[PDB]
Amino acid sequence: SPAKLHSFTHCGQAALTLHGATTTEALNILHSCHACRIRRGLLPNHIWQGDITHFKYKNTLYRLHVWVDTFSGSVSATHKKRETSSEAISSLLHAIAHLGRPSHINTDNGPAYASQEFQHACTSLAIRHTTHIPVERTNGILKTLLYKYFSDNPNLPMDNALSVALWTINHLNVLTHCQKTRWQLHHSPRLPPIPEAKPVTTSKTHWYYFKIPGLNSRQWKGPQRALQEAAGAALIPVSDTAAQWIPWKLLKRAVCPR
Amino acid sequence: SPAKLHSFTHCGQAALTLHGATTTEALNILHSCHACRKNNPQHQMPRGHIRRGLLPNHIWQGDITHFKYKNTLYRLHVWVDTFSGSVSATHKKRETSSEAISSLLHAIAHLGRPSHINTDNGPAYASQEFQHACTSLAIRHTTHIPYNPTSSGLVERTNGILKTLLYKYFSDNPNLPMDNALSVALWTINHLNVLTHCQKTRWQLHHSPRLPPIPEAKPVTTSKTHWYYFKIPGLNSRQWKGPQRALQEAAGAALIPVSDTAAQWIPWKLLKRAVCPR
Amino acid sequence: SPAKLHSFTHCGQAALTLHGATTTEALNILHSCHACRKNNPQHQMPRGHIRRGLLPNHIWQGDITHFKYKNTLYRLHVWVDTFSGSVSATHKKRETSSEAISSLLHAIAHLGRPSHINTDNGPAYASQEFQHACTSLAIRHTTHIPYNPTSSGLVERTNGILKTLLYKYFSDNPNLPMDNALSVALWTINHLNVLTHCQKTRWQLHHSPRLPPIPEAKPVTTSKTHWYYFKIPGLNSRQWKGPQRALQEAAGAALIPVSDTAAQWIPWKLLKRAVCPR
Amino acid sequence: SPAKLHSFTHCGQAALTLHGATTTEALNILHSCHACRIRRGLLPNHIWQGDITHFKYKNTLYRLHVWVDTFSGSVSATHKKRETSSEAISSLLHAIAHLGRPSHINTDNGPAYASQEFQHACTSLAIRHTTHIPVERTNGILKTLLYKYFSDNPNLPMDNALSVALWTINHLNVLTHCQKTRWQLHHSPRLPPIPEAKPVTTSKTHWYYFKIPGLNSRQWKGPQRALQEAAGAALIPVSDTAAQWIPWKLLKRAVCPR
Amino acid sequence: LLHIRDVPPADQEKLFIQKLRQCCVLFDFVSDPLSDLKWKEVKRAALSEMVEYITHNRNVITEPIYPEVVHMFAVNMFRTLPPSSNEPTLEAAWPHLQLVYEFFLRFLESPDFQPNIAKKYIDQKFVLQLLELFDSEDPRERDFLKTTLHRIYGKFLGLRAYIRKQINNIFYRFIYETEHHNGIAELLEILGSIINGFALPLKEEHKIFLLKVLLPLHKVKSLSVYHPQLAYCVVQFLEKDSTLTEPVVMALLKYWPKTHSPKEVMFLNELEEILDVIEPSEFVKIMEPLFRQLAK
Amino acid sequence: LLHIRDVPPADQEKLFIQKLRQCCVLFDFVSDPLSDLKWKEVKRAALSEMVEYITHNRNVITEPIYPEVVHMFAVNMFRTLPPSSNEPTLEAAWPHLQLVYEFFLRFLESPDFQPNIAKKYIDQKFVLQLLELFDSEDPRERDFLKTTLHRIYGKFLGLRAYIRKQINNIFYRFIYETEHHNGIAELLEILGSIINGFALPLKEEHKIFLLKVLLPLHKVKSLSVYHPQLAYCVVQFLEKDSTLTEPVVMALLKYWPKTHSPKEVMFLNELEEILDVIEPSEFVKIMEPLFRQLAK
DNA sequence: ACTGTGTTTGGCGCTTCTCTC
DNA sequence: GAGAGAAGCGCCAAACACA
DNA sequence: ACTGTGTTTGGCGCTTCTCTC
DNA sequence: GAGAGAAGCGCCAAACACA
Ligand SMILES: [Zn+2]
Ligand SMILES: [Zn+2]
Ligand SMILES: [Zn+2]
Ligand SMILES: [Zn+2]
Repeated sequence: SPAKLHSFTHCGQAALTLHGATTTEALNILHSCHACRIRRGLLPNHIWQGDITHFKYKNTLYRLHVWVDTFSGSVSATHKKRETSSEAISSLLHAIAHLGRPSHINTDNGPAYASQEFQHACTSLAIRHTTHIPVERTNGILKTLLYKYFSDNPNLPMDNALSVALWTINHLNVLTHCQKTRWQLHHSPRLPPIPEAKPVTTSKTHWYYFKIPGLNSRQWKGPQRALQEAAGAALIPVSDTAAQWIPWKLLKRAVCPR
Repeated sequence: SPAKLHSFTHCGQAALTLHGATTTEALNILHSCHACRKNNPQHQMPRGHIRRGLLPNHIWQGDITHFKYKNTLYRLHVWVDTFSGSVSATHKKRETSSEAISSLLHAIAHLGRPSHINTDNGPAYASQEFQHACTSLAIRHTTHIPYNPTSSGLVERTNGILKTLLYKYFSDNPNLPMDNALSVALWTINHLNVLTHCQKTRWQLHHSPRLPPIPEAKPVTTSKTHWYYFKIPGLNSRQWKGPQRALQEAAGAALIPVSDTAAQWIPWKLLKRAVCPR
Repeated sequence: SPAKLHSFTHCGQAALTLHGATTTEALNILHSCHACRKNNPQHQMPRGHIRRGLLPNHIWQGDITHFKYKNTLYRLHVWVDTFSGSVSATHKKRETSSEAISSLLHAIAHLGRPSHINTDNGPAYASQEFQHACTSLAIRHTTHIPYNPTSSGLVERTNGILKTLLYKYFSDNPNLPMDNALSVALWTINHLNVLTHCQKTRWQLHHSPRLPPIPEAKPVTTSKTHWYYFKIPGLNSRQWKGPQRALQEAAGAALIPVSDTAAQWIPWKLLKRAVCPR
Repeated sequence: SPAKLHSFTHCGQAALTLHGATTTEALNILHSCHACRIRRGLLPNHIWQGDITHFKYKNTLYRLHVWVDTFSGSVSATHKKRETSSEAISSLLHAIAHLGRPSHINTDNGPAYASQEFQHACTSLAIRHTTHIPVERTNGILKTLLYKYFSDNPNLPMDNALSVALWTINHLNVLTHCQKTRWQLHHSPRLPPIPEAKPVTTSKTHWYYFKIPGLNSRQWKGPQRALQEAAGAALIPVSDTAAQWIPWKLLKRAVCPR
Repeated sequence: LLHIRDVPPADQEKLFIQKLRQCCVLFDFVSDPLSDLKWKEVKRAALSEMVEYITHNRNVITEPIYPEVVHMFAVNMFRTLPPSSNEPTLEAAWPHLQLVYEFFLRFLESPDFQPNIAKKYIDQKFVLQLLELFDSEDPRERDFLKTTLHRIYGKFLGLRAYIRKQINNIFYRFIYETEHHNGIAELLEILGSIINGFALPLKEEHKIFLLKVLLPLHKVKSLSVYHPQLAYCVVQFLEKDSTLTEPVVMALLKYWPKTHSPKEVMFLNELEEILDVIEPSEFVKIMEPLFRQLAK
Repeated sequence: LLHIRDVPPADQEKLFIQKLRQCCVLFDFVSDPLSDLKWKEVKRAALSEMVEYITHNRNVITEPIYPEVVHMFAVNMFRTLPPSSNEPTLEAAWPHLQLVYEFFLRFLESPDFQPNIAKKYIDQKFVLQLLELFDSEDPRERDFLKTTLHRIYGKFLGLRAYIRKQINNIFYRFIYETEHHNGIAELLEILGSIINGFALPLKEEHKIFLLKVLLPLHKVKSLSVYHPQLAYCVVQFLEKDSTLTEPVVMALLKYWPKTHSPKEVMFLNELEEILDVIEPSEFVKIMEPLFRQLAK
């Protein structure tokens, strides 16, 4: 439900339009809530930018490490209790686990990002590291969302809040220019190249002998064609009326009938 | 006479024809004896397969695992998608409902929101805090049969793969930190490695064009029941129990009255066909 | 570059071609890495088969088994012939060398005199009394690898069959005496039941015309050695050990130096092929 | 060696002739040792005769139960510390485990052999039991052999001695009329019947695909013929030069080539 | 009517035909937000069930199916564009149009689709009408048009140079006559995907294309919105031959705004990649004039 | 010479031939216990290796092999019998003879042996000479002869009635002319094995056989040694037809020694089984005379 | 030398027989 | 009267447990 | 609903290429 | 000059362990 969805994440209105909520229902819910009232890269994972941030807590402090993709804006953030080159390396690796491997990384000078530890981390992955001294918008977005989440519930362990904020700004908020989420824009496949003076052919899938789950039979019944494939299954039309997902233990490759 | 010879010595089939009997009659004599079927550990039942999603982020399986590193016993919480196979994992210090909630939210931030999650009947997955957390996100939570560790085959196999990769890493740098190793393992598994049979990475399947829709399903089950020798899944024994009659039976299990007061669900691996007494 | 990518992440084969590499080169890169072969529990070695006689009463296998009956723990001493499969078995109160000698003499009186007997390395089969008894009859006594319970597969399978028959008997008459049950089981197994693949009873094979003579044999073994990852048969572990070089190797095992001071015999089930470092 | 063989069992001379010993060597060994110097049935296991015997020990007594086959003389004996119908049943079953199932059993009247327990044991196996009141030779043979074995070693547990005596008189002593041991005469197969006006054919054995042990191959190499068969093996001529025993796990049945 | 699957196979295809003709009836959402709701829901359900049915069964497409679906697409999609108003405006008829787009994509990419039956049903007029749609004010429609035109250009072989010349004409018209166009990024992405698939040596038509319609596209005011696609196209183009880079350098060293402006960052970023790729194999022909004009 | 297996296959059979001719040389053990020990050991080793080789390889037997092995058997076995002396006496030439017997048995029971090639190499003279051997004073030789004649009579079809008539003549000669014969138990066992294989209804020749040569065999003095085989033959015979038993009863009720003698137990034991089998299906025709003569 | 195996069990093809149009 | 259902019979791969 | 699975590894066929009579 | 060895490449069944 859009009401609960906003009461939990404080997402935007164009996001709620995607769900059961409609334009005027979204406009009603948005301001009925109290607390609510260029690109340099060329491809996804081409250039990143890495900042740091002090997030003020009433009895302590948090050090946020934030990386942003300069083609979609995909945010990856981690919270630490101190800041060294070890934790910069930890943040970069935790980001690589989420988004992928960047080709070029750019960050500000400092005690970290400038030692030999960080350069040795960046040289084992073939990531070139350029340093410059004087994006800051997404940092503020993430900070305001943290503020809201803490405002509604004060007993949050700071680990749930960061994950919920990352979920909101990566999978829920819709960008205004292209009507795409950051995740959707960041992971949508590119267009395949086109061989010249060569017809671009359709791919032909393989043929399988199959058996029906839950039957205990011992006879492979006819070679068919696989429509769709996934991990640990395959969509096989057992008849010309219905199609079933057959696991890999009940499938055997064959050769075209000719 | 065949029937009294078997009633005395419990000989086989090829012995009862050599004393005067048709082959089918000896087969019936053997298939009817209850002391020879109560004690033979050999049976023949169909094989069951776990439930899998029709599209990414439909069904997830979750688990916890121990890892002994530098005199510390880390708890790895693992959540794996069934359609594509994408994994998420975080290391905690101990097991509690708060840790489960935080790990689930980590997983949601990394992969997306799932419709259904099914885990075992642990002491931190059935708690009221976890139930309230699941209901706060509109996520259905079912469980498995207690003491059947093969109903979570995918997530257990994934625990094995993850620990194998971690051991390969720690073989080279016995001083490598834990979060770095877990992050490198997750990157390797999700982005670099290729699945064996479909020959695509887990990420390519997770972010494939969702344009193919869901095939329609059917909740129609089999309308007849039979008699079954059974074993209680928790404790293993030499001989079968029963026979009894099933109340109902869905693909992969059956409802057998273990006692007279209460029934129980038994998989198609601790059941053996019996003969109808009437 | 493939070699540094694998040296960092330990990715698979289908990943190294997608970064620039021939298939054979990726195969070599994987087959050379020692951290990926020390940790993968999957191996591929030939299967071994026990030694069998060339004619009845040539080789016997012996064993003992427990049986819980009426609050008493009987010790069944079992001796089985390898050519035909004929069994002999006696029930005793406890295990000692005197009991072993008496059981062996029972077996000899029932079946005949064997040339060779091979049993495990027990505390009552290696004693001086048993050795003197065996030498008094011109019977060779060899042993197996310690902690390898599958080198006596025939006699263990026979223990299973014998206990299954005994349980079938005691299901009907819970007051039946022990010697009567053992005698009925022995009669059933040796005279009434038919072997699965040759379709003759054990007795018909044991007392067949010995006219077919012994085929000639050859003690020629393989003249080359290789390198092996190994596991010590007693204790199981996660990762392999080694590699090392074999001193010699006969069909079904190999001689591996477990330590620097002493060597050991390891079967073809706890060995994994390694690459030659030169 | 014949010397040790006699020093252990005190077997006969015609027995030692079968082994490495020759006629005059057997005659020398026989009297160089101190302590040494009709048929009613029609087929093996047709009629038995069962006796009882007191064997005198210097501080106790043994009750020997002895059954004898009245076509070969195969002895089966058991020693007990008392005598009841329970122990008569035990003796009959222990004999059946050794020799086979008799068709007709004959024994003397007494407290046992005449109760309902023994008749109920004999009626569940289809063995008819005839009783008569007044062979005794084999009993004396067995008793004298027990005496000799005790004479050589006094510390025998009476369980080894009985087994060694049964081994000697069943598998070692050669009968004088037919030059056969009791075991050999008792277990040699009878002649198969002969169909009239029908050629008695040779049996044709089956054909197998096989693999070589210890090679790890995955290819079945040619259908051959099995010469001999046993439990857990089969004699297969891999070439026309040598033949090998292939286990059953490496054999697969086939159909004649035609 | 009926579900398309619950009928015997013999007449099954026939019912499909009727379903298509049940979707060619128009319903206008902009005329009023509430009108013919039942018929609109029927159309939506029919489109959803047809797109579901077309991607699970093989050998459903037949000869008397192509022109009917082509006509259905031409009726639902080919239309006059809404009045312009420069967050962007969104088409109010988007549900049914999205369903039609997904149907056409799943149909064109079926493994049973034959690439020789639309040479008499999809002609230059189809391409023209489908290419005049890239001026839509809605971005989702532009994305669908891009991913459809890619499949069309890939599958067909007689419409390639025609589409290239038409795109050249579109570029000329936008750069010179009228400056009101919003699809210059999806077209550029398609162009880059096409450019990456060349062979050696480069044809001269491609050099004319690069020098005449790619480079001058820099001198427009609104280059900032679609700079990444243009830079990607240029860097992907000049890899096939490393000698044909000098004209690009001497053309980029002119359209540079010689005054101070916020538009400099685009030129610096593009020059960064062009210099990174040009450096190997003795490139110092124009390095001195490049650095001279750069110091300014 | 050489081992038979270590030669190339082409000439392999040839060597086998020579080996057979290396076994036809005679060595006499009764002439003196120590003579030509080396040659005797060579003969024994050759026989052992040949019998080992003949039972492990298929398609070794060929056409020019049958008469040679027949001649070898006829040379080693067919001979005059030793002088009679009434523990029994044992042949001193037993090793080589046992080897020859085992060789012949393994050869005749090979699966490659063809039952149509010895119809021109094994004729009535072979049967006569092999059947005159049942008077041997050694029991092992008699056992081997029995188990060989069984295989011969089973495999061949033209020598059956001939062997039966010859056995009838042997029985007549033993019962009447000469009482010195020691093979009347193995012959009776073979006869019983033959008798069990009849069909219905019984031929009249078999009735003549039973009434003329089986029943009178009772009146001999030395019936006690071979009583079991005779009784088994009678009881096995009369099962095929239950009506043809009365002549057996009225013939056994005459040859009974009407005086006191130790030979009564045999007749009582046989009558026990005959009465056990005859009782079903109304048998009281001769019960009164049987019991009358039995009371005596 | 050193070395896993034998039995059970439903399904399935293949041969023989019997009840109906 | 004839061709199809129905019963009999052999054969085989996958499990299982003794340690 | 309740329900085992994914990866490794030597062997083997099948296609392409190169060194010798 | 040509037909045979040699290397490359895909595919597959049997094990194995996480619980
Ligand atoms: Zn709000
Ligand atoms: Zn039973
Ligand atoms: Zn590695
Ligand atoms: Zn002595």
